[PDB]
Amino acid sequence: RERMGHIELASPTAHIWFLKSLPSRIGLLLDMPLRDIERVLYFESYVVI
Amino acid sequence: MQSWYLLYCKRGQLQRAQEHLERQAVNCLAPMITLEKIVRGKRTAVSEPLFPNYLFVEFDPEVIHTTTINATRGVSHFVRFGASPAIVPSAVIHQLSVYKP
Amino acid sequence: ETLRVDPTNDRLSALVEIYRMMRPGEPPTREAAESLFENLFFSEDRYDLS
Amino acid sequence: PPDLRPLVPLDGGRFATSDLNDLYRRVINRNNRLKRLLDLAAPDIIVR
DNA sequence: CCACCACGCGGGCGGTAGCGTGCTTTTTTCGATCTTCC
DNA sequence: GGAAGATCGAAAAAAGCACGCTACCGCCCGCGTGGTGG
RNA sequence: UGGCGGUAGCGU
Repeated sequence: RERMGHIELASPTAHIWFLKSLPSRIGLLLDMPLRDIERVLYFESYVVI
Repeated sequence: MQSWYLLYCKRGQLQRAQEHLERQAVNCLAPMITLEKIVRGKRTAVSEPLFPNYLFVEFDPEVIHTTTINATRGVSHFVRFGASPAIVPSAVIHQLSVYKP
Repeated sequence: ETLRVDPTNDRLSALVEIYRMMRPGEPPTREAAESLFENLFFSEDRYDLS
Repeated sequence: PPDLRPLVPLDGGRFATSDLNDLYRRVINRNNRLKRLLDLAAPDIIVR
């Protein structure tokens, strides 16, 4: 009842709780609108690093 | 004018979807891999579609619409990035055609 | 006033706008837009006032 | 933990799968498919 | 050699499209003015 | 005289909708693939 | 003897 498992994701995935819950923590931290974050997250537009 | 699109097909319906697309007079592409299989103890190679549930369809949206392709009785959906369906460059098509892994 | 506000000034533009509103995310073609408009209200199979 | 998402017997030879089990199965299947396609050198569009 | 009793993997469903459809309050965003200046 | 802050209303998205209790119904994954008996 | 969804009912 207490031992938990873990799954090693092939690629990193963003946390939905820290993304869609307004205000977006990731978007507020990165000084970019939520629309751009959603676009880059779901493979819609490249973002420069 | 004619362009390529990526299509996600239903499970176990790749051949039916391919035949339905061929009936619509569009170009269809799917990688084929020969892999040694058993099938009740006879030793040959079966054809398995590389990148399963993926089809590459060359057609013209003006000639026949996108939703018509989306509803060919066996096509699960379009591989769309954004509002509009994604466009695969011809270089990827050439790579897939020449590649025989 | 509604005519002034409306940007469309032709049947083709109106059909394209209607198709875009009805089915967003698809290439707006004249044949598809006219088929959708004629099948939405004036087709017995899809529209039927009892 | 499994007991947090138990499979209660249905006294008919079947089990009642919870929603969490279904979601975990979907995630595991997607991850395995992604790993297999990455190992196969899939094109960029398919990987994305 | 053919009918029928298991079986273990993907995903909206089904269809050569379209399906939704009688609440109110709070928070966020966005186009459009605007306006106010340096 | 154009650009940046204001703002302003209009639209879009998220969340809540009393407490206990009783009875009934329905359900608790499909389909191409495979082995076995008539 | 475990859950949900729907329906109906009781006390406010």
